[PDB]
Amino acid sequence: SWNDVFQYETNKVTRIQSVNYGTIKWILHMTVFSYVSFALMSDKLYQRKEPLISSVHTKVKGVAEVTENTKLVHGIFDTADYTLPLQGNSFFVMTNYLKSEGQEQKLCPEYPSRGKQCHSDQGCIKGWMDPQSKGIQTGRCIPYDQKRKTCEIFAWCPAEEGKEAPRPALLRSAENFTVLIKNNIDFPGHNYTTRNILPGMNISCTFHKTWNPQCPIFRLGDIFQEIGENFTEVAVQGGIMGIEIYWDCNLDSWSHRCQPKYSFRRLDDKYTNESLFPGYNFRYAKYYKENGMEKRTLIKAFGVRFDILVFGTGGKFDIIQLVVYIGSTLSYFGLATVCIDLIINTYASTCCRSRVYPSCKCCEPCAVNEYYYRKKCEPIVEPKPTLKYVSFVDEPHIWMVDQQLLGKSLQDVKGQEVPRPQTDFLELSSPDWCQCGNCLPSQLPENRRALEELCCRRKPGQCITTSELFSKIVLSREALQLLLLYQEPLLALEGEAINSKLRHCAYRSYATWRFVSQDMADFAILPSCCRWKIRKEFPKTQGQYSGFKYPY
Amino acid sequence: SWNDVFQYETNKVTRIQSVNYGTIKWILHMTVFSYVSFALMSDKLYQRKEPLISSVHTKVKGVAEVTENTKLVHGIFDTADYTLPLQGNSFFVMTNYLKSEGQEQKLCPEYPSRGKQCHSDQGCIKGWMDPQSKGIQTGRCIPYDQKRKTCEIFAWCPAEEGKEAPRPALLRSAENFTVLIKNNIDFPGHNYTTRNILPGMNISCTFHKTWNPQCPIFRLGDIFQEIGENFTEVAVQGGIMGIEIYWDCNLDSWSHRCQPKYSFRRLDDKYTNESLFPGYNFRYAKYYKENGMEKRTLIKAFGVRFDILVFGTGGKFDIIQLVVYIGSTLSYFGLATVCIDLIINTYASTCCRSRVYPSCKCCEPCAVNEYYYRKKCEPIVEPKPTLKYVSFVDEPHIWMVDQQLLGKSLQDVKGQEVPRPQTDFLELSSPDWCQCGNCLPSQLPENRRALEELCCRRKPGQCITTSELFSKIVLSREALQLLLLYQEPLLALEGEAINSKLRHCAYRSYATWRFVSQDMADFAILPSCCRWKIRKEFPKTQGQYSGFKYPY
Amino acid sequence: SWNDVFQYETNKVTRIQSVNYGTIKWILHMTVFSYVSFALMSDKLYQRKEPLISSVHTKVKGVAEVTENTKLVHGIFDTADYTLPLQGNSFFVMTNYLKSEGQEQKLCPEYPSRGKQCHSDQGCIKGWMDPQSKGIQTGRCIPYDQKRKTCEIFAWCPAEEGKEAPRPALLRSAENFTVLIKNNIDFPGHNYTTRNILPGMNISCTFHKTWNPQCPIFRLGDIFQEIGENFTEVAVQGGIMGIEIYWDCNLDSWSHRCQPKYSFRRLDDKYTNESLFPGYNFRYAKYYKENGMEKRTLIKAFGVRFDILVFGTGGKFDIIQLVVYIGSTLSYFGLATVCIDLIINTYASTCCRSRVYPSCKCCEPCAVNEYYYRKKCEPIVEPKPTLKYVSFVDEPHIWMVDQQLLGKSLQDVKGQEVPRPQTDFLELSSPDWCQCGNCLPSQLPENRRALEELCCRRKPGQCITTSELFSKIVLSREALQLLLLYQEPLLALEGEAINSKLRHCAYRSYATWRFVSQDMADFAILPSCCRWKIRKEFPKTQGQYSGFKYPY
Ligand SMILES: O=C(NC[C@]12C[C@H]3C[C@H](C[C@H](C3)C1)C2)c1cc(CCCNCCCO)ccc1Cl
Ligand SMILES: O=C(NC[C@]12C[C@H]3C[C@H](C[C@H](C3)C1)C2)c1cc(CCCNCCCO)ccc1Cl
Ligand SMILES: O=C(NC[C@]12C[C@H]3C[C@H](C[C@H](C3)C1)C2)c1cc(CCCNCCCO)ccc1Cl
Ligand SMILES: Nc1nc2c(ncn2[C@@H]2O[C@H](COP(=O)(O)OP(=O)(O)O)[C@@H](O)[C@H]2O)c(=O)[nH]1
Ligand SMILES: Nc1nc2c(ncn2[C@@H]2O[C@H](COP(=O)(O)OP(=O)(O)O)[C@@H](O)[C@H]2O)c(=O)[nH]1
Ligand SMILES: Nc1nc2c(ncn2[C@@H]2O[C@H](COP(=O)(O)OP(=O)(O)O)[C@@H](O)[C@H]2O)c(=O)[nH]1
Ligand SMILES: *[C@@H]1O[C@H](CO)[C@@H](O)[C@H](O)[C@H]1NC(C)=O
Ligand SMILES: *[C@@H]1O[C@H](CO)[C@@H](O)[C@H](O)[C@H]1NC(C)=O
Ligand SMILES: *[C@@H]1O[C@H](CO)[C@@H](O)[C@H](O)[C@H]1NC(C)=O
Ligand SMILES: *[C@@H]1O[C@H](CO)[C@@H](O)[C@H](O)[C@H]1NC(C)=O
Ligand SMILES: *[C@@H]1O[C@H](CO)[C@@H](O)[C@H](O)[C@H]1NC(C)=O
Ligand SMILES: *[C@@H]1O[C@H](CO)[C@@H](O)[C@H](O)[C@H]1NC(C)=O
Ligand code: NA
Ligand SMILES: [Zn+2]
Ligand SMILES: [Zn+2]
Ligand SMILES: [Zn+2]
Ligand SMILES: [Zn+2]
Ligand SMILES: [Zn+2]
Ligand SMILES: [Zn+2]
Repeated sequence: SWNDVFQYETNKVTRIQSVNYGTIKWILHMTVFSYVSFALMSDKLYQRKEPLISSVHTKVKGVAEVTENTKLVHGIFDTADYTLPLQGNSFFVMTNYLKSEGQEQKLCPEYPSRGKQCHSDQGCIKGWMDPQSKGIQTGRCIPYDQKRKTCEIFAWCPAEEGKEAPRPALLRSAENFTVLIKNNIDFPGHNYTTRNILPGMNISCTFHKTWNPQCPIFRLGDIFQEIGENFTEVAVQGGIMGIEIYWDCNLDSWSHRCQPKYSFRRLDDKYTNESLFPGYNFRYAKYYKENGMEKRTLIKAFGVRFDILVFGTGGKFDIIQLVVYIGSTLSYFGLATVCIDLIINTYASTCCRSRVYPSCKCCEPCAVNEYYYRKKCEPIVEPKPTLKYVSFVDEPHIWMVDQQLLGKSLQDVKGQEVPRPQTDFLELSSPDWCQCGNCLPSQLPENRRALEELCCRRKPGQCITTSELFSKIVLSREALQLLLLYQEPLLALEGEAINSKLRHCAYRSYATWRFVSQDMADFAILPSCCRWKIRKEFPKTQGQYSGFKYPY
Repeated sequence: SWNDVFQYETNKVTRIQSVNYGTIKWILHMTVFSYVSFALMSDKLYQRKEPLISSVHTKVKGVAEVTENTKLVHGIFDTADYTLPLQGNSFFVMTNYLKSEGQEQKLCPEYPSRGKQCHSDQGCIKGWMDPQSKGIQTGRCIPYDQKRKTCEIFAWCPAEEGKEAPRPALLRSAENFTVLIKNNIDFPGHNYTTRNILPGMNISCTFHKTWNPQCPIFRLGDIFQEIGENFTEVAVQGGIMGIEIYWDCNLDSWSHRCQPKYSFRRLDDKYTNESLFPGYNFRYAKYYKENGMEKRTLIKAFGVRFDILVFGTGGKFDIIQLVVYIGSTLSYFGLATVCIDLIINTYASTCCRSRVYPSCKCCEPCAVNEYYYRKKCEPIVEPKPTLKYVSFVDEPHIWMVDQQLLGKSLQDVKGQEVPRPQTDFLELSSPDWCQCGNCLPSQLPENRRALEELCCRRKPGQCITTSELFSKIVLSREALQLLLLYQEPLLALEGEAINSKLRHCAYRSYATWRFVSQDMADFAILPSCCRWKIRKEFPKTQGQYSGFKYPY
Repeated sequence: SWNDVFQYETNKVTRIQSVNYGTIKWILHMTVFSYVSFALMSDKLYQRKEPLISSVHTKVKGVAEVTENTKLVHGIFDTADYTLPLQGNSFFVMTNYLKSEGQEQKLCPEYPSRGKQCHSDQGCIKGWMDPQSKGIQTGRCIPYDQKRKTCEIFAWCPAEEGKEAPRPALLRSAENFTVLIKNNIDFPGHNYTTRNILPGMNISCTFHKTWNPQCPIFRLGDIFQEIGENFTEVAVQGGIMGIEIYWDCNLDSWSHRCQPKYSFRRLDDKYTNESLFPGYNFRYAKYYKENGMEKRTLIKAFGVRFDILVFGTGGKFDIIQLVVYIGSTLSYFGLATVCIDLIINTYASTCCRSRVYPSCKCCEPCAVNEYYYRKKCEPIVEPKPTLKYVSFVDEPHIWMVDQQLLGKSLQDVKGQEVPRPQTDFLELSSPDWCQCGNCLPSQLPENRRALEELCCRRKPGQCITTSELFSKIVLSREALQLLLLYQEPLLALEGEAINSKLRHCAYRSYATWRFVSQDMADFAILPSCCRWKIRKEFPKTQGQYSGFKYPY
């Protein structure tokens, strides 16, 4: 069994000598290679990509000059007056505010905010919580002022919820503020970290798309401007602005590039419905005691929340990724073989020589694919008991009958016409169904008698036995003896077994002569006339003829 | 060399005419195709998937009515009384609180919190920082009240750290609060952004799993209820609740679907040990001066922190992804070939005809694979100097001896039995080791003499030379001359070279006759008797016979 | 057409009996298999990996003892004195502070902070906003003290911006604080969640790289120490420290492992330039009224912001991933075939036997690849009208002339030398260009006359017709009749058609004899002498000879 281990199977091939097929093969190979290489390089499919982990540190710079009040009061706003302590992925800049000082929890009328006017106590409902006015109604309409009445609520009073944001915005000068963004990113899998500020950077720069795309200092008004947003208008009600930091990082030494790209995107919907809280604000309370009572000052702060959005991937060469990609693409190099073999198979068909070619003489030189197909494919049939081959001296072709004989003579049964082989010129150099007058009834049992009910021809005429070739090949005892001696050099030409050997050799000689291929000759069926002439020449002294036996 | 460029290699094939193998091939092809198509569609392997970047904007609505104190004091809590300014990925709702007003940094007893009772100054340690009481011990036990003593600490006093959260929770009515979540998501690579609130949405809706799965307004109690959590109990100590927003987005126009799925998950461990800070709270200080001293009010706020967890991917058709997947799956279409070829190889074995088939007559019709194997595979051997073939007229097979002759006669040396070919019926139509009496001693040097020590047979009997076929094929000068003239039409039948040519042709004729295949005949070894009869017929006038020469 | 459906194509193969090629094949197969298995297991390419979603909950423990002031004042700092309410992905610990109490918006000199000294009103600019001093200049230099002058600004006064952070840091004892980190992670696609604190964990542990790698309680000084950072120095100006939590989670039951790895990384640049805001601090304002004026206390808080960075992936077995990987790797098992076939093709070349082999006798036994190549590849040519084969009795080879005859005799036209086949030994057993004296002028039209202008030889000598083999094969009427009867058993040997059949058979017999292969014989060109001898033997009674016709 060891020898069976040390075996190598190699495919048999036909190397074709063709300009067209060679050119097609090479063009297709180069097309596949070019595309797979382009996909490998463009999409970096030799790299393992890793998402980043980010830390953000923001610092807002700027002082706003304002004129509040009546009287003209001049003041300033510094960072502690308009920012929250948070300095990470989001920072808030106050641009507008409403202040309610000295609030007490008691009864008061609700602010008449765009539809809260009340005409009678019927409209007001006692005990009903209003999340807008932020109080509990008493069910009594009372006069907010000398012109309009509003429902009475138990709330922090005076109640100013629903009052409109000041216009113009009090801290609209925040458009001139600047924010410095410090961004640390890391790729833990690749063990790589970098930051967005490197040594040698200009400290007096301000970000610009073209002139200063790497300056991490942003004027807020410029942020709004770059994407066609108006800071002055957004300042009244506030909003949410996205600062996007994209890191497309190549960590291969020969192609190292890890730099941030800055972009801006408004994140709050401009057309948010009035009942859905348009803009951005929060309510901040400062609590104190005065006049022996628990009081509160309410700040409604409007402004812009800036969300720092940091995203990206880090690419480094990985062997496994490259191997997987190459393997995924290897099968595409069979395209040339598939296409050319399809061409060979299609143009070998007969439908072309008879139908396509007369209509179009351009694709007639492609008749050479018949030769290629003959050289490439060997058609064979499954050897089954019903397989039979018959040849008629009248016809030039062979008939295949792969069906049972249900008592019908094989002469009448129809089959599939198949062609005769090339013959290897180098080697060479009164039953009713009968139409020859020499056939005899079959001596087999009636169950399998139809197999032998066969004549040399389908139409009346001379029997094939009359030809001298028949006697030379089939009936010549010298020729059969020579063949047997070639197979068995020391065979004994005596006994009743020699007659059986000669009869079998004569059968095989007729079958090879009239069918050429051993594949057909093995399942060929001899005509009755030839069969009985052979048997007469080499008769069985005692016993019954078995006839055709299934080889498998 | 140009012609060598324009070549195409096509595989030689045998097309089998079988119902079973065709059916198996097509079934396997369809199975592979169906599975690869299902994998392509189910997992969207034609798409490039991109993670989203999210912005969240939350707004809590609700007013709580409370009854604090003794006396019955009625009050309300609005958003500024129970929320932090932050309104992004997390928002906090206060549900309970402990307040410590007018704290002074001085000495005081520590709160007796579940095991802090002290019986003597021995238990207390001076200068030891207690992170629980949040003070520095003095080492002196002092009376906290008229029943129990506790260690004295320098701390913000009065010290209430360790005091239990109020039960029931003061702002347990926050279960009736609602939060509106506005969620902006973007897929920068696909240049796609959308939000979770679209025009035409109902503003008076509240979220429900079935009735209103797309309403972004959530009642907090409902959040807890949907996942079997009790808001009233969690309100006492607080906790962390996750609101999950899943975006499974298909960005192909023909299959566009980008909508959020909302789910809830408690994020704080219910069974957190008492020493590990169970629930959620933080300590918030308000600082002031009174009575000429620096005082502080401490708020211990208990409540629920809601974490908004937004995740998902965006899929869009990508050509490279599709090409890579198809290539990764192409090789699976060789399964039919692998399986059917394995069947052919296995059932061609002899082990079946002798062992399996008698035991089971069901798998006997599969003997047709011997014919398929003969038509498919041509076995050949490596041509090496030791390769030799010998045939004995007694035996019906051929012997291969691929081993050196270490002085042992080739007759005695054993080899591997190999079969004789079909013979192409179409073309056809007193040394001790000697057992024939006609062999002679070898004239070669003793080093390589054993090669020629070969007889026509392994047992005593008539020599093969006695057959008339031997004289007709090997010794017939006319036949050899005819073969030579076929090879050389104008050959000259004179000189001593013609005898050498005739001798070589006779050797080749014997070798082809007794071995058929040129592969075996090329390495066949002639018996001594036949060799010397040939040499006698065509003897060398002057010189020494070289004998068998290695062709390669 | 149904039978055409039930077909199976199997490749014809040559199984080689070689130790070297079998060993090479198996070694290469095992190498490919080992590598693909290693890649599958190491990189878990049978798993679908999913990123985690995280929630973080932090709690800082610790009380700092301090000595502030002059007078010696003793105090403590508890969590509310040094932390913000936020307890999620980032927490802040105050380590140093500057306090500015009782600020009023008025005019004051700016703090002389490292280059703000002013020598005259020329340096100062009126109306110019200074983001550093956080005030608006008046353009007048005024004395900050009795030694140095500074620009006058309208700002919150007294103005202390630019004052250096205290050294040593007031809350440098925060190095002894501890933080407990609770981390909840989930893999929504795999429906898996876990936390970093499991039942049975030691509550009195502190994190250590080796002794306690799973304790989620971290001493801040230890965090700084593990990565060679000095907390005491960073405390003066502050900084940003990263706590990294890596989750490499295997969610397969047989290989379940989902545990966090803790690592630390400083996130703020140590060498940040003085103008870029080195360290970490924020300005926090407390507003009040006193003496009938609006006053503010400004806290500049320095400290360490700790960023909790949670990242990782969850792996679970997925069938589609495994199928895609196996398919991507299947083609690599053709490596053995590619390599061995390349060896066969290369060593079959002639360049070796003549050039490489004499130089190196080591690679001479590899001459056996000529036999393998002959057994593997059948070279054929494209059948085109210009294809012609000629043989000269003088030469031992065949000539191929695949070119047009532009009036030049085929004898003179040069072609490509091609070898003669093996001949199937088993089957066997006065024109100027003329050099034989028997050729005659061609009777074809002058357009195509050059094709027939061919002689049996390229040099003067005896004509091939003189050989007896020529008469036996080509001119023997009996032999041609026998061949025809073999093809047509009942052919009629009468009429003028029999002469045409005999002439064609004689042409084919000469072509097969002198070219062996039917491929060459089909496009072979007969010499004029042989052609006209054949025509004389079997002449056309009436008509003109057509000569060679293109078969395709
Ligand atoms: O509290 C204030 N800012 C803090 C803060 C800002 C932003 C984040 C956060 C929450 C909330 C919103 C409140 C902190 C504030 C201060 C001033 C003082 C300067 C103008 N007055 C100067 C006298 C004129 O001479 C005016 C108005 C406000 Cl609303
Ligand atoms: O400070 C309070 N909330 C702010 C805040 C809430 C939450 C986030 C953040 C931090 C911290 C925790 C403190 C801000 C507060 C207010 C009240 C006032 C209403 C009840 N008293 C009304 C009189 C009755 O007539 C009562 C108790 C508290 Cl704890
Ligand atoms: O306000 C303070 N901390 C709160 C806070 C801390 C950090 C986060 C955030 C923002 C900002 C920065 C302010 C909250 C504070 C408190 C003390 C009191 C204890 C020492 N004095 C005790 C008397 C001695 O007997 C001293 C100094 C300060 Cl700056
Ligand atoms: N191919 C073929 N073989 C035949 C035919 N008739 C008989 N044989 C073969 O001849 C053998 C039977 O010999 P037969 O002359 O019929 O009688 P028997 O040999 O005395 O039993 C079987 O092995 C058959 O394979 C025929 O028509 N065609
Ligand atoms: N296959 C085979 N070839 C043989 C044998 N003996 C001789 N030859 C061939 O015959 C040639 C040697 O001729 P030989 O009659 O021995 O003597 P020589 O030709 O006068 O030197 C060699 O080229 C061999 O290939 C044999 O036993 N088997
Ligand atoms: N291969 C080959 N075939 C030839 C040659 N000359 C004639 N033929 C064949 O012979 C046939 C023409 O017959 P020919 O004797 O020339 O005259 P015809 O048959 O009376 O028209 C054609 O079908 C050719 O294929 C030749 O030189 N080489
Ligand atoms: C921003 O600064 C420029 C500087 O000249 C000034 O003209 C402009 O008014 C400023 N914007 C606001 C809103 O004050
Ligand atoms: C921006 O909005 C303001 C309203 O506050 C308006 O006066 C101004 O004209 C707007 N700017 C542009 C460029 O539309
Ligand atoms: C929530 O509102 C319902 C409305 O009827 C009320 O019955 C219930 O008591 C409220 N829950 C709390 C905790 O107050
Ligand atoms: C929820 O917890 C509270 C305790 O505050 C309890 O009274 C109530 O029965 C609980 N609800 C359920 C449904 O268990
Ligand atoms: C930290 O605690 C140790 C405990 O002995 C003490 O020696 C050390 O001084 C403390 N560090 C600071 C900065 O106070
Ligand atoms: C850390 O920095 C402080 C400065 O505050 C210094 O005194 C101390 O020596 C430093 N420690 C080390 C180990 O360098
Ligand atoms: Na493949
Ligand atoms: Zn008949
Ligand atoms: Zn007949
Ligand atoms: Zn002998
Ligand atoms: Zn013998
Ligand atoms: Zn001539
Ligand atoms: Zn001639």
